[PDB]
Amino acid sequence: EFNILLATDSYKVTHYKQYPPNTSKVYSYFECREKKKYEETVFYGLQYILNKYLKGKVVTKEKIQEAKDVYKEHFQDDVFNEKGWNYILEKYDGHLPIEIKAVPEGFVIPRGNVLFTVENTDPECYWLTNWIETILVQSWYPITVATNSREQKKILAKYLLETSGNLDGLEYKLHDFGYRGVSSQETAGIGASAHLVNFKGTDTVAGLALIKKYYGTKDPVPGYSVPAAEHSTITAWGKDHEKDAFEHIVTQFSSVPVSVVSDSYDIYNACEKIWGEDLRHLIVSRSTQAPLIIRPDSGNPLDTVLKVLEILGKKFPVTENSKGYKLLPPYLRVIQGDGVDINTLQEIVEGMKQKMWSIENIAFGSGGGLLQKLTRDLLNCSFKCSYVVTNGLGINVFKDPVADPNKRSKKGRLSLHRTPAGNFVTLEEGKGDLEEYGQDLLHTVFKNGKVTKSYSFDEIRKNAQLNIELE
Amino acid sequence: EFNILLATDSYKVTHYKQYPPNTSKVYSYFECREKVKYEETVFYGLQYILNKYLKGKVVTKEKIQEAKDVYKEHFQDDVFNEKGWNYILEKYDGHLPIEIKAVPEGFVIPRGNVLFTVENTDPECYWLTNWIETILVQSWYPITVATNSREQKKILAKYLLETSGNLDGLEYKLHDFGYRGVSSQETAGIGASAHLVNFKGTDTVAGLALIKKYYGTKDPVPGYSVPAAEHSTITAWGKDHEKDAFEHIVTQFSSVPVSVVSDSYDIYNACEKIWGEDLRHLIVSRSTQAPLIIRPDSGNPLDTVLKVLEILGKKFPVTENSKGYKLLPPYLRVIQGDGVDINTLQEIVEGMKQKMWSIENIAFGSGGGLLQKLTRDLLNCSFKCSYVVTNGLGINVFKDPVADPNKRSKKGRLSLHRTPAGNFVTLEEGKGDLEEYGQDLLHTVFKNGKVTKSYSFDEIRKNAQLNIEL
Ligand SMILES: O=S(=O)(c1ccc(NC(=S)NCc2cccnc2)cc1)N1CCCCC1
Ligand SMILES: O=S(=O)(c1ccc(NC(=S)NCc2cccnc2)cc1)N1CCCCC1
Repeated sequence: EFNILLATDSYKVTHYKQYPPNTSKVYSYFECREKKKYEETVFYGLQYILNKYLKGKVVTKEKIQEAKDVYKEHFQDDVFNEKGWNYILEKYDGHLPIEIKAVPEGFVIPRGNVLFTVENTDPECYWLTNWIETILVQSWYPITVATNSREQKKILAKYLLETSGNLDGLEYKLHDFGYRGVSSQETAGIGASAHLVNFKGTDTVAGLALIKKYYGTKDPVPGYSVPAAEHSTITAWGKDHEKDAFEHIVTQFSSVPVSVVSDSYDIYNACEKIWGEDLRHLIVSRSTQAPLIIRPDSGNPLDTVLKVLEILGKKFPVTENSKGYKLLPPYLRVIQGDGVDINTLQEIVEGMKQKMWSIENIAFGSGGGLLQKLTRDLLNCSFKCSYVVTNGLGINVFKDPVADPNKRSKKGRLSLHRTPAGNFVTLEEGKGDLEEYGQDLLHTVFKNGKVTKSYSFDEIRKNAQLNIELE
Repeated sequence: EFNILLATDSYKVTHYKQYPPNTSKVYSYFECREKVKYEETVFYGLQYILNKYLKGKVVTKEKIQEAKDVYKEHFQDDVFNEKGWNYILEKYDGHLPIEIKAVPEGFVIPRGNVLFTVENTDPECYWLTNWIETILVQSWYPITVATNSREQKKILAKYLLETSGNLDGLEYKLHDFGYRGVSSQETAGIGASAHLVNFKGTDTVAGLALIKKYYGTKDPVPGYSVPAAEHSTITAWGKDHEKDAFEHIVTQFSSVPVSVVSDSYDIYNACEKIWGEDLRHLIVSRSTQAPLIIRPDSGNPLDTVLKVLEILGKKFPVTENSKGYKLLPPYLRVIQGDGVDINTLQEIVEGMKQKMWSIENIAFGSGGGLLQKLTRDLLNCSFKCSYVVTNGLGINVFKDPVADPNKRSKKGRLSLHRTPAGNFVTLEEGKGDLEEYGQDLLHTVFKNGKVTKSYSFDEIRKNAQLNIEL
């Protein structure tokens, strides 16, 4: 069973001996720190953490003893605030005396702004604010996945609109392939849910249950998939029978969209000779609602996509849309799902546009790039103490390392506001109390063991929309 | 509760309809596919997956019903193999009819060798082998953390040996700071455990319970930490009282080692004037078993470490060890825990060596670099079907994409062997049966719902030792 007393960085066990004596309040904040691009971030994921790990009775006698036992061996020493944890158990029935205020989930906020704050609500528990830094900071992951996914949606939107004149089906243009490529089952669920803030297409099934349990949607599920082959289901037919494999699969899935990986042996032969000739008659007969999607999966992503389109364009009746771009017949599409990340995505759609191919023809799948190839320093997600009360006097605190101004932290009690021009500003040093900048956008989401404000996944999606969708 | 029917890539739900008719056997293997860095990998982590996710009754009526209902909406259609999963429920009390063979955990194996194989043990369950691909492939993560961690140990061993003449304390030279910097609590435990294959220092507490539950050690815990400050415990004192914080902290932890982050405002002032002058009397009085560890945390990692050492070297009595390298007194050490990954680790120790500073003086902490900044394509960890039986005939299968020879997969039934020169070789096409290369080195680790072979964490550590250690 999960034990919050064992869910922190080891050294934090020792911090109650280190703060100034007579400290009654430790107040800390989280930001995606600005760096001398990712200029705005999607705030998403805290609600999962609050419900799964922080709310309710999270301290018991048994958990205190278990922690005591582990730390004794781990430190080879008795450092451990047993009295501190006992207090929480006795006074608050094991509920955390903490208040957390946060910007609404889905909000899109420029770098360098307060996203949430944390403070103890009982003077005895000054040490608890930063005990839970470690667990709260892990919100960097769904923030970064949601943000990186949204940035890719921006690229797709721009090129889809330019080459086709609209944004139809944009929400299905980037599919989550990342399940096998992440570091754990829990990560899979979290990462997949964050991608679903921006898109509807996913094969990472774990995301669905997480959304259902922690956020909720009006619709039965937040994400969808389609039948698709893998190399095993083609190669199992044997090298000489790729055509048989292709024919069997498209016939089994005759009335729904189906994707077929076509690069097992020779992607170009597959497109030109197998799909383009031998099996052409099984393709041109398909419904617009059930296209064949040809999937290359190797080689230079841009070069391969262009060559595949060139091949298909000569075997199938291509049209020219109102924007002047080439368009495959509606029963035929392509998906590139190898080596796609935000950089290569950009390179492919720009390459397609140069060669006069509509973005309508293509979709993208991304695995490692979408859910795993990300770190906390991408957006500099960071949690820092900015205000303490010692001997009844509040003081504004911060770090400001001499060799790295990028690492300076904010001072005092913080609040987030709309500017007169409608942008965002974070007020420091309790200046939000002057009430010159309207209402604080941070809301109490957690207080004394209770989740006090929640958002549906539908609300979050609304908050995270692109401007171009809004227009 | 975990549901194995909902723990695969969506498209695999539809694969039982795509294999050739009358397929009775699907046989697949995992390798860290070949194609000068990372020439060998540490096999670690499969045992966790087998025990947590795959063994025992993993199928129930409720789980089948749940999966059916989810996939109906997810595909907007009925494609779920309800009958297949019901078969496993009724016939095997929900135990998976699968056999898995693997190299022992902790083994160090060159790239491009079979590490484990999976095949169905019931003809009705041909589809099951690749259903579980997604969960098994996640073994890439502990494999990769363990391997990258071990490669860093190799660098540290080399330079520690060169600058000091021995390897004393090597297993504490790279400390895991990665807890806040990974993607989840589960990943924290897995990754931290993987680092502990090679080292004993960690602040990622989640790794301890994982090892205790899934692997086991003779010792009470597999990993250790020491008291240390963070920025909040220094800055809380106010900008004008940095000295007061340092004094309080080292006095609270007077007889155990203690690290104190010293760069809140000015690392060089902290080292030269606060530690080096004002509080010097509290440092030189400390025990060899309870040093102060000064911790810079910003700026260019190599430049900062060198300047910190030069500062301390002028304020404290430095000696010269038998190898001719400079050594701080035993009550004083440094730890660099910012921007450390395998590349910068190399740069720092090399730079220290060039300036005649012993590696004894320094330790490293690594967070994101150790546990998060890693992907499945670093070692090309990959799972592929190599052998099927259809209509009672065995067929050797593989992929071989024309534009990428690096993606070619192995053919047929696989086995792992020792060569005459004592190396590893992977035999394909059932050739291990020819018995020209002795016994298959893979062991059956899972069969029909049961874990059939397992390793303690102590054995894994032994298997993963460096040559120089041996
Ligand atoms: O976007 S689409 O072209 C589209 C087509 C096919 C797939 N699925 C694929 S390629 N799965 C293969 C796979 C799965 C997991 C991991 N690695 C590979 C997704 C999306 N599409 C959506 C809406 C209806 C029309 C067509
Ligand atoms: O290797 S050591 O120098 C050494 C010193 C200090 C720490 N801990 C530190 S700096 N924690 C700070 C921190 C924790 C978590 C995340 N981010 C930062 C580890 C190791 N060491 C070991 C053996 C006995 C003597 C001394």
